[PDB]
Amino acid sequence: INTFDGVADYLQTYHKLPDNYITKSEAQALGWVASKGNLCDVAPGKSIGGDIFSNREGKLPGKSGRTWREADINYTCGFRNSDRILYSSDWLIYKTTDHYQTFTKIR
Repeated sequence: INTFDGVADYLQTYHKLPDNYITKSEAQALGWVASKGNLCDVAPGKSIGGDIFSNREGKLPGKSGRTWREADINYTCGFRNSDRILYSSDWLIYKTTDHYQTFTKIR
């Protein structure tokens, strides 16, 4: 489960990310070196997902008590790509395919 549609349904259907996701910190603990693009060598079949996404720029809709999280989409080993899914604690789902510059609602 690593497609935009897959993960969105999943997030709304189950209220968590699918088993293939791990956080950055979690990843570093297993030997992931961002500079080497080695996530698949140290954690086969996993993607970075679940971290808190600051929304400093105020690009995504704010609401007191609403927390945003991100997850990588379409990852297939090597260096991470520019696709991400963004989901709020009240299950609003946005997408970015340009490294968090622009967002469009998907759920």
